[PDB]
Amino acid sequence: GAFKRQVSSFRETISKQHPIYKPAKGRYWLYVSLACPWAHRTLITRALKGLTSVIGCSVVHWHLDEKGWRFLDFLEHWHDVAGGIRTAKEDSSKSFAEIKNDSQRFMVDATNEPHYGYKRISDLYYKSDPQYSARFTVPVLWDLETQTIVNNESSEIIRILNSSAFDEFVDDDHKKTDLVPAQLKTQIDDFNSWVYDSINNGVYKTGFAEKAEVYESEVNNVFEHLDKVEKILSDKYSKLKAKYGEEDRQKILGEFFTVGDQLTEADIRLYTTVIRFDPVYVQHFKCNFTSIRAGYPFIHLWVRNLYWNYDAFRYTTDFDHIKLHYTRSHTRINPLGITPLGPKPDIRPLLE
Amino acid sequence: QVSSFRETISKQHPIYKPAKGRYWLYVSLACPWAHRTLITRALKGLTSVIGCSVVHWHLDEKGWRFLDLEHWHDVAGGIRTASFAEIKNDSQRFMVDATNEPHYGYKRISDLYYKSDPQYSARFTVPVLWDLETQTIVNNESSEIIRILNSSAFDEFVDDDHKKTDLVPAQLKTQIDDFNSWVYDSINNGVYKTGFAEKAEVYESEVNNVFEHLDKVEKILSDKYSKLKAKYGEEDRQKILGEFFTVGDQLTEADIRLYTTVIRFDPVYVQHFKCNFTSIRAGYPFIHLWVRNLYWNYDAFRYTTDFDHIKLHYTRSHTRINPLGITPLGPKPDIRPL
Ligand SMILES: *SC[C@H](NC(=O)CC[C@H](N)C(=O)O)C(=O)NCC(=O)O
Ligand SMILES: N[C@@H](CCC(=O)N[C@@H](CS)C(=O)NCC(=O)O)C(=O)O
Repeated sequence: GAFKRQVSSFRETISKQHPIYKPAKGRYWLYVSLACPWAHRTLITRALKGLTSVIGCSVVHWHLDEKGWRFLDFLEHWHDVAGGIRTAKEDSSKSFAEIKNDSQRFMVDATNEPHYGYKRISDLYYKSDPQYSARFTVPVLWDLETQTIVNNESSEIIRILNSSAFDEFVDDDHKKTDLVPAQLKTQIDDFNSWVYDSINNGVYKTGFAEKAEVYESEVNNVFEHLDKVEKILSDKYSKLKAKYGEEDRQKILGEFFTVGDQLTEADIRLYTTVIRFDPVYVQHFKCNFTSIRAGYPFIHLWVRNLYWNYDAFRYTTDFDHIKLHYTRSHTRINPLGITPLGPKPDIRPLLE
Repeated sequence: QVSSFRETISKQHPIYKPAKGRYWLYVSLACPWAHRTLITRALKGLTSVIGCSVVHWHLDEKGWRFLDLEHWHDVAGGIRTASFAEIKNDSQRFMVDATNEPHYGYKRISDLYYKSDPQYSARFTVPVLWDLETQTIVNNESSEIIRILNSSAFDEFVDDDHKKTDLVPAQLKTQIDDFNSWVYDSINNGVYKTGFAEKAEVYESEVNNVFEHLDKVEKILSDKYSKLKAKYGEEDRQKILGEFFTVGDQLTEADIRLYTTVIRFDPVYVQHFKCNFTSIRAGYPFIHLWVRNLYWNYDAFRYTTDFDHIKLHYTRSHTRINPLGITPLGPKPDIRPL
């Protein structure tokens, strides 16, 4: 009773040399859920690379029923870092009891699908390939011209977004931002690989396990690898403390990252899990030896620095979508669909 | 539901008079209400006077169940603590998962009920204070059982130290009763009204109420710690803790009744009953100190607290909360050291 994630089927790229998918403003779209850490990676990267006006964004409802992600039945919204969803601008979730699973609050629960009016993401999948027979996942990077799915693998979408493909369409400060610098690329790929299996996906192999033996194995594995991240960050903090002195908290945080001394894709990919860990994964996926906030001081400093001090993280993080999606959609974990109010707050302030 | 058997034991009682070897206490180690009675039985020196047996932690549709002298007169009926995945719900580890029922060989606690009252139609709860002579239930309300135990009824059969222990001293009775009253509604029962709510509106109301009242207990204890620190100095933790209680400056029934909820809070109520604004260990330092002092320094608390029974009971029995019956491994540890 283990969880075996399907492999994504749409794995193409965008480039000037490409025969079909060439770069342009106003041609590609990013369809996401704000609940989904994989899709979350693509929203952070789109903001950091200055692509919000180049690639529009729409947002499915947080509630996932048996027919898959759905939309509700504007230029500021499409080019907003979170598709215009108002809760992503908030730093904490509030009451949930009055929100039903059929809630239809336009630009709060979801956006529409603004090009074809589709009600289901499955519609995009079947437009691209009428013979598709896998799961209808987010994120989707969509090409308006051919009406196909270019890529639905978040690890590749974020490399496309960071690549030179869209450089003609952004300001030179954003062009220069590089989330996968060559000097760090192999370290980034090494770190990503083990964080993928043991944390990003590890929390899902833990929470979706249907046999307790598999639950126990996977939860032990999650916390063993958080310990490894904590160790990496603790050693890094110690070196920064030596370099700049404990009193210079702002120069220290300016270099306080998982890989190297700059923000990279490694931080983005870890963040989308860690920022969900205390709000959902502890209670809902039973990943509860300890919490980030209580048990992992260096991870907790690192994630708070990213959340509070980087708009691309803060304003793509929607704690209402996060909590409601998991607790209201996973009937075999939470049969009555009651969303826990805690922990409070969703992410603590960065107190010095 | 309100408990049906509400009799007492006393030298004047027409039926139930005090004696050694006459009365029995049937408990679950998972149930906080029954846990109150075990703690009180130990504090009052009654383990040889009043035997104990222990139902299985798993609660199925036919009610609490048993497996098919050193143990009877032990603080926890002889149960010893042995991952959870290898433990199935029908596990049969003698003196680990449960005891038998030694007097009649009954497999079900409903058998005791039906013997006492063949027309019984309510729930088959623990704790049960049983009379071996008449084969009836004397009392099945934990708040009364602990007053029977603390009363003068069994004084002839205990040593002189225990006879003198008074968990409800008259000098503190209005303070104890006041604290017990709101702690019962908002904390002891508050966690169940939260965890068993079937409508989110009810869950949210009750969980806010739980933490609002934990805040009140925390203030009480914070204020008490402040005065103790000034009276003894902060380095003299031993003298301070010897007076660090919820009511007064001595150990009372108020501490006992609070403890059986607080000791279950981080191991289970946070995750399982969604009482998760914060945890005791992370969010309530004075409660946290108070509960560790009782657990680590008082044998009547420590050796009646079984974290395996606690975590397994709730996670394995409540199908509408945890449909697959997978017991979370955390938090680690069950109770932090002192
Ligand atoms: S903790 C398990 C339950 N005990 C009680 O409800 C005792 C409540 C009394 N008010 C008391 O003694 O304090 C229990 O036994 N549940 C079984 C059931 O079927 O409800
Ligand atoms: N490997 C994919 C995983 C994407 C994914 O699985 N998303 C989940 C939710 S976060 C989803 O869309 N699930 C829909 C389903 O499986 O029905 C990626 O990284 O992009």
